[PDB]
Amino acid sequence: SENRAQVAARQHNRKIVEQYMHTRGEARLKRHLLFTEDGVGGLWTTDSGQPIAIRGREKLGEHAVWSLQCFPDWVWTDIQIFETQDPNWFWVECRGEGAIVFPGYPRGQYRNHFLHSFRFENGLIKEQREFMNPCEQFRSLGIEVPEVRRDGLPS
Amino acid sequence: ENRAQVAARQHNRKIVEQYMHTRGEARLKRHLLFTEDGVGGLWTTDSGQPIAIRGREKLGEHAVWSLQCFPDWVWTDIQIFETQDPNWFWVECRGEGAIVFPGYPRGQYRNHFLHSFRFENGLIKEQREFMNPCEQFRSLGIEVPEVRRDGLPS
Ligand SMILES: O=C(c1ccccc1O)c1c(-c2ccc(O)cc2)sc2cc(O)ccc12
Ligand SMILES: O=C(c1ccccc1O)c1c(-c2ccc(O)cc2)sc2cc(O)ccc12
Repeated sequence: SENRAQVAARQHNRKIVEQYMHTRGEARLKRHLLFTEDGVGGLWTTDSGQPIAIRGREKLGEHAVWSLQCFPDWVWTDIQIFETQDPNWFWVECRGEGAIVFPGYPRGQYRNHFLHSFRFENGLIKEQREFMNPCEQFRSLGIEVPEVRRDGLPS
Repeated sequence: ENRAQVAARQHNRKIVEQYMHTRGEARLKRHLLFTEDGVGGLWTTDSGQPIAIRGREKLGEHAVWSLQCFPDWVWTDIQIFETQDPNWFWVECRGEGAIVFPGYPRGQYRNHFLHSFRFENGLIKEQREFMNPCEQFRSLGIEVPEVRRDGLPS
């Protein structure tokens, strides 16, 4: 029963995506338990143009400790979960917001729009990726954002 | 209800595929894939606000500009995602081409993109594209700031 197996996987995986997106506060310290042992998470949109990937359930648990310090009240909001034709692949559109307490920068407030990709293997997350506009993180840190000159562009 | 949803999803998928494969002079007619009041544009920009192109007529005018400033643009590595909403699709892809912006040196622009497509009565009501603007800055020779990482776990 291929269809029955796919339906069951999609239903379970959706529950894991929901749980991930609703994980807040001290529960963030256990969010890595939603991943496979070799699971990868992280931020795919950065100033360098390369992802910052956090590799392995153990490193993901270590990152959570840092995350609670530097984003102490972070929440995802406006959460819209998208199932796909692949029962093991979901997308989420949402916003996120919270204080940002990055080392060596003034404390700030960070808001952004996010897309998340979740790929599953055997009931847990194998790959999580988040995509945002880094310009908004720059603004939250007081970093000057470059501006494309629009004089010559239609408007 | 289910027959209607299946029919919508199958037709809408063909439109997404056509959009993503549209290149060259055919870009001048891509706006015909939209409703009269359809919206398209770039949701990730330096200002933090979208640059939305409102209405099928304005979309057709934007295509003319697009063919001048992105004269050979191609979408590659296209992955189309249907969803539980037969009228909502997402696409993960890359894009590449020359960038010829007014008052900047000619460059080569490459980026990773996500696209959202929402449909109404067989045509695109809302198209949005999401990318990392730092790569467009680099293509234009604009300096990209660097978040200092010394204090961050490595
Ligand atoms: O915000 C993050 C981040 C990274 C990965 C996962 C979640 C995040 O929020 C970040 C960096 C970072 C690197 C190492 C580390 O241990 C903690 C954070 S560097 C950097 C540069 C940018 O332009 C924009 C964001 C960032
Ligand atoms: O590239 C675009 C663009 C905008 C909308 C749809 C497709 C696009 O590719 C663009 C701008 C633009 C504005 C008016 C116009 O008529 C033509 C282009 S300004 C700007 C500033 C940024 O930081 C990054 C990108 C851009």
